[PDB]
Amino acid sequence: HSSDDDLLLPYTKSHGPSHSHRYVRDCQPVAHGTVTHETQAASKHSNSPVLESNIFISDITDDSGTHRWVSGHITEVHDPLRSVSVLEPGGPGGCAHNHRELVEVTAKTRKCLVAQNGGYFDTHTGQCLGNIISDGKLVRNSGGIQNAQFGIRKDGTLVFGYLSEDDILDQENPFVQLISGVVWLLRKGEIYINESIQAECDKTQETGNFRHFVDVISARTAVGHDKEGKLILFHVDGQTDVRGMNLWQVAKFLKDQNVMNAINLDGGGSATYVLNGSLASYPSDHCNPSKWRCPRAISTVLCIHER
Amino acid sequence: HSSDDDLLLPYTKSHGPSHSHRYVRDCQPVAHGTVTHETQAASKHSNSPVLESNIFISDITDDSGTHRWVSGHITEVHDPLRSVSVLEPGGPGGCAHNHRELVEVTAKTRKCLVAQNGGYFDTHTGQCLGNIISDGKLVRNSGGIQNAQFGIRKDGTLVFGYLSEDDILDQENPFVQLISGVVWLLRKGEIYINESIQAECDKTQETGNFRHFVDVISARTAVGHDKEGKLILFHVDGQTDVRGMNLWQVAKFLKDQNVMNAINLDGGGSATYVLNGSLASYPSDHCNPSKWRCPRAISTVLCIHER
Ligand SMILES: *[C@@H]1O[C@H](CO[C@@H]2O[C@@H](C)[C@@H](O)[C@@H](O)[C@@H]2O)[C@@H](O[C@@H]2O[C@H](CO)[C@@H](O[C@@H]3O[C@H](CO[C@H]4O[C@H](CO)[C@@H](O)[C@H](O)[C@@H]4O)[C@@H](O)[C@H](O[C@H]4O[C@H](CO)[C@@H](O)[C@H](O)[C@@H]4O)[C@@H]3O)[C@H](O)[C@H]2NC(C)=O)[C@H](O)[C@H]1NC(C)=O
Ligand SMILES: *[C@@H]1O[C@H](CO)[C@@H](O)[C@H](O)[C@H]1NC(C)=O
Ligand SMILES: *[C@@H]1O[C@H](CO)[C@@H](O)[C@H](O)[C@H]1NC(C)=O
Ligand SMILES: *[C@@H]1O[C@H](CO)[C@@H](O)[C@H](O)[C@H]1NC(C)=O
Repeated sequence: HSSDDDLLLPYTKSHGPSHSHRYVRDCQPVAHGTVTHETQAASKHSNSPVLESNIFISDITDDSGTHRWVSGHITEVHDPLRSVSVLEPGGPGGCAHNHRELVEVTAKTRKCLVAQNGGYFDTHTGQCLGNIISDGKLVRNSGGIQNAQFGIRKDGTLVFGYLSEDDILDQENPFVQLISGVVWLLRKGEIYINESIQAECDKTQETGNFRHFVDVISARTAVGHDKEGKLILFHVDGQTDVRGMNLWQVAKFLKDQNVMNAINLDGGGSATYVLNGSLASYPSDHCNPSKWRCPRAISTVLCIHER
Repeated sequence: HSSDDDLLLPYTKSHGPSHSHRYVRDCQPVAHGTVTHETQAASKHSNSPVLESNIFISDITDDSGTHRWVSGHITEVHDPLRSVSVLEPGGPGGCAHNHRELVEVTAKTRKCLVAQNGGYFDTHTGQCLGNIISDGKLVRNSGGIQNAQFGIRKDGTLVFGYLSEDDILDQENPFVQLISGVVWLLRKGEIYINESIQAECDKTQETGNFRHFVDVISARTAVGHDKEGKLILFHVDGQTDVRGMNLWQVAKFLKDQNVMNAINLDGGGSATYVLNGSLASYPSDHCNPSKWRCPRAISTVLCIHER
């Protein structure tokens, strides 16, 4: 569909770090003890609408003193357990076929009110990446790859952070939704990017390219939660090294929206915001072969649907 | 609905100029003869889709040498006669009730594939402005107010330019759609703003405010056609004196898109692009009372619907 020309790649070769969850615990800062994740009971506002979606057009400043206009959406979800779903591309079984699909197409399979692009994927093979649990079904076990995680448990517990392979296979209170990103933006209402860089990039990888992935501006998406337990979906349009935000700016932006924990999902040309099946953002990838903009065929999708 | 705080008003009092169509004809350049409008047989591609919608994100330069990013939509219509409709706000009878309504609401009354804000209106009273013909019904006769016009005739003829009161009341080949804007951007593939300034503003209006309305950057919408007879719908997001384009920039942009004739419709906080009933642009008005952005309650709507 698109030319795939706005690539925002955190890893030059193999996705994710090579070291184990135990290593993440050992390098993690003393302030957090030995637990490498955060939990929050999801809100249960059964008397509210499913969601509230807001458009922002904001003036962002960076350490250079430079000002930039940015535009995007913040989406608040009032009953995450009953309305949030991780979808495979195109429908159930998509990841098994290395299928890539537009967000709007995947979104129409479940009548999503708001849908955004989800996790990372191989742009050459279409292979899905990270851990994936869709509507209680386990879709992909990364094998303990230490990337920022977001999941919902059967009892409504929201989960953010780093999870071991055994964490996601637990049957006592099983995950019903699970998706992986890259970089833990906020932990306990504080910026956590430096810690993420140490945990999600290892000695055998070039930390420079990864730090550049963190520092460069581009289109970005993120998911988090607030003090009330509502789920926060973040999206900002951009183009790598031209428009949008870097992760430091996203973290500060969300921190000033009372977001307590959030992880960064796929961005660049993948960032998409679909409103009721209709593309409602400006993607960065050029079309094949025009200079028009085209949304990218991506992998998993974050869907917010009727309860 | 919105705070209505991004106002882009061409006239300080009343609306339109006071001089007659005869006066406009006499000032027109000899290169165009004595006819003050352009015609084009609408395309009849019954074997094509209804429309094609494209997103642009373009680098615009102004006489200051400064570069700015702009984003919006170009929409091509393949059977304008059977798929394009001028709608009253909220539905038939709206203009008589000084009703204002969101584009998405008015658009859902006719299952519009693409809908944009249409003509100008009084922001205090809700009064509709200009000539208005909706689905063959005459809605409002301005009385010969000389503003840029766009209309479709019963036999498919697309009409752009300045029309006398008798022109629109003709029954030989009656207008089935008609709407009024402000400023004729392109005539015969050439920029026509200078001529429009002479025709659509006279001494009884604040000429300063009008020239500022032309020169300032803001959100803008426009409608035009190409040699193939397709209808071209233009929209660019912005905010008066901060983001977007001025009419000089809109005109050049369309001229480089093989547009042959085009007029400027309502802009600023009114500029809206609704895709299949879903808001698919970033409006400029702030919400009441948050700092989020809200679409504006407007008057007439340009609707592209099933054949
Ligand atoms: C349509 O009308 C245009 C004028 O309309 C008004 O201005 C606009 C911007 C609105 O405000 C509108 O509401 C007004 O009614 C008219 O624009 C003019 O077009 C001519 C071309 O024929 C341009 O000529 C060049 O002028 C510059 C000077 O401009 C600079 O300095 C002045 C200082 O007074 C500033 O006001 C301007 O903003 C600029 O900063 C000359 O430097 C230039 O000559 C030099 O360059 C050429 C080649 O590069 C050489 O050959 C020369 O020897 C010189 O080296 C041109 O003479 C003029 O700038 C422009 N005016 C404005 C304000 O932009 C337009 O031409 C009309 N269209 C038609 C088809 O007639
Ligand atoms: C993160 O580390 C970088 C230098 O490596 C620098 O911005 C600062 O020391 C740290 N900032 C935060 C917010 O942790
Ligand atoms: C979503 O789109 C469908 C078809 O485009 C429409 O019928 C439905 O009303 C929309 N949903 C909402 C909540 O407006
Ligand atoms: C628009 O809605 C119609 C339903 O009438 C649907 O058939 C079509 O696929 C939709 N197109 C887009 C781009 O959403």
